Amino acid sequence: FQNDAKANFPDYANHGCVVGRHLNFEMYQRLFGKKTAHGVTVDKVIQPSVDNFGNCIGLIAGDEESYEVFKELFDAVINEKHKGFGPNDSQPAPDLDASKLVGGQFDEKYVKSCRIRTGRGIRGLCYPPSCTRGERREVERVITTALAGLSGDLSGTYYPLSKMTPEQENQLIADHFLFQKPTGHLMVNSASVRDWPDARGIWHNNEKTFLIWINEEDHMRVISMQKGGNVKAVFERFGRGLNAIAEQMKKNGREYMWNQRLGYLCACPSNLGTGLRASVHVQLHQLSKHPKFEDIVVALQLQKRGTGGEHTAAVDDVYDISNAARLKKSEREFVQLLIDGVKKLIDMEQALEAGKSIDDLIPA
Amino acid sequence: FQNDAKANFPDYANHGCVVGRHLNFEMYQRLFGKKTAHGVTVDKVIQPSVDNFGNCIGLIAGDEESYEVFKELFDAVINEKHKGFGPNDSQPAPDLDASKLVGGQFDEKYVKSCRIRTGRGIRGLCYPPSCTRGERREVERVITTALAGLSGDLSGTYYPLSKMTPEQENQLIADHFLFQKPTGHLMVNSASVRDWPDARGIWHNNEKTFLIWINEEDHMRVISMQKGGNVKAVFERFGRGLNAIAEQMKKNGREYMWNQRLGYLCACPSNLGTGLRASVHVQLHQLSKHPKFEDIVVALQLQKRGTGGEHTAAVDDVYDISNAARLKKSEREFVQLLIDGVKKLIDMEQALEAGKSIDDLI
Repeated sequence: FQNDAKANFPDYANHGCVVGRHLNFEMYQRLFGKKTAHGVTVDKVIQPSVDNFGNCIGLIAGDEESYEVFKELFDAVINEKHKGFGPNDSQPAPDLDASKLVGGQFDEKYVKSCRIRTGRGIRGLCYPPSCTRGERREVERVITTALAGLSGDLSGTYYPLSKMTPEQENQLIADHFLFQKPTGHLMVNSASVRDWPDARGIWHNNEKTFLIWINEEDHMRVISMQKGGNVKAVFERFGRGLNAIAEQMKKNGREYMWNQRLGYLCACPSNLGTGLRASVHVQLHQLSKHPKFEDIVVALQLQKRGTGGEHTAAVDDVYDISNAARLKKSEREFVQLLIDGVKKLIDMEQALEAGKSIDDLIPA
Repeated sequence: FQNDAKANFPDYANHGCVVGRHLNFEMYQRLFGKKTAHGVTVDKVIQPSVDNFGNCIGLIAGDEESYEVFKELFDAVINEKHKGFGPNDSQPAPDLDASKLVGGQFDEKYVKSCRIRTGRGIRGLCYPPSCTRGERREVERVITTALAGLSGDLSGTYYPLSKMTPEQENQLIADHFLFQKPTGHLMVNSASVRDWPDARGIWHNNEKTFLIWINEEDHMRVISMQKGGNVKAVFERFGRGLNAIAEQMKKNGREYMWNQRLGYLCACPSNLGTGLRASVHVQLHQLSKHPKFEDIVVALQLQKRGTGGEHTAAVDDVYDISNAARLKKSEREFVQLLIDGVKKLIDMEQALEAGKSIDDLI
């Protein structure tokens, strides 16, 4: 018996995973026996790709170093997932400059709310798939004490999952601020839900416009949000908060994981670059009945779902509309892409409300 | 920040796991940073105890060496779970000699079937929580090649899960031979269902009285079964199969994980020693109405449940009765215990048939 690459090569028969279309035995052999400084192995980063037989990526970083040690695997997967982003391609520098935005205030008869979300890793520490209980507590500590140094409209409280009272959790559900133990194949099969809910928590400011999840999917999931259509205000707080949290973090010799090639690093390659999800809830009575509705959203580089997450109704024809991509444009640009797309959606809605053809508004 | 024991010591608050009751911080410090020859660590073997808050053991061996490297923790959990098995206690030598059984034919008006299960690990290869795809595949090869060398009443066929046709699948379901991806906490949280259904499979003899599961919970799960009450014949085929496969395994330089103290080793310490579960399906119409039924079964060192597995209603007053313990008695002795126990139960059943009280018998 040899416990070598041959003995260990996954059987990707009947697997619709991205990893399986790029991880041929030869690559596997090259990467087999490699380990990051935190001991992440090829087997670790590809585990999800083996367990799950359906359409998935299947690749996940155990740590920041995963992207370089298994560079050739991440690079191939990234290039498919992000529809053209090869090894020599690079993510634009981060742009959290809200003032650079054009028209970031929607008509609130149509746009009911806006949020912008991203994730951050804390450099020096393994992602959820590979982090020890100690590492994870260090993420929680770093983010939480850094948070304690925010003031003004970013003054808030930290709610540990581990000490959550039924009161507190009931309120957080009402704010739609709660996260649960993940049950998705990705997070489960990557052992990203270990020791739940030790060092997991929810922080937010008093106004309930800035929300922080620690050690759910990412070390830090940052969400800025408001009812109404002032996405520019939402982005302004977003970038102000991110930079402010970081500044506190540097008191503690800590920094977001970020490199020039991939922008902000996260465990799942899908979320690289900006990992930015800018969304609005927008009411589209007429346009959603339009035969080219789906065409329009895709053409606008947008994604669409109901108001309650995936596979939920568009209650009262209110759709959650977001940017589809995550790489290749900056954070500010993605917000602008959402602004432009959503404004067009509204232009078409109003056109139809007036009984007009939107044939000349549809993206050609 | 230091990734040391203090930073990593579990929070067992609100945890009912056996582990948390014994794995204090000092013990965790002493075990922190140690690993087995297979890279198995203390965090690994304790993982399920941390993930699961319910009442469970929460300790799982990543490999055979886990019992020696993490011995003080394992021994502690072993002592408690098995109700008095300390470090200086030793498992009886195995005994698979069915000829030494006494009255190993049950009255078939009462016993409807007999079954004897155990598990074996293939030494040199990690247990499901830590085995690599390669190790797991080697486990399958070793076992399947051994099974292929079996003949006579043990002549049989291997059905890889990976190649399972719907036709095969439904026939296996019909026979109650099939197994699926485990969804239970210990198996999921120990990472023991990785790469499913790779290197998993089901082997059974032509007469369907011998069933082997490969790489489900254990490397090899072995089940001897017959309709009727010839537990002797079931035990005879059981031990002969275990020994026969072991002999075939010498062709691959392989053997079962076993030592003098703990007997046959498997991942979950619950199943040490013999890891033997001998059981009957036995009809006890009147005794099942008796107010001491459960108390009698446990007094006989047995354990009772429905024929639908855990806490299903018993149809037609048919119960799966089996030995409760796994350590301190040899395989043969556990079958004799079952035999002695069931016979007592049938005696009580028949006393109740005749309208006699049985408090003089309980």
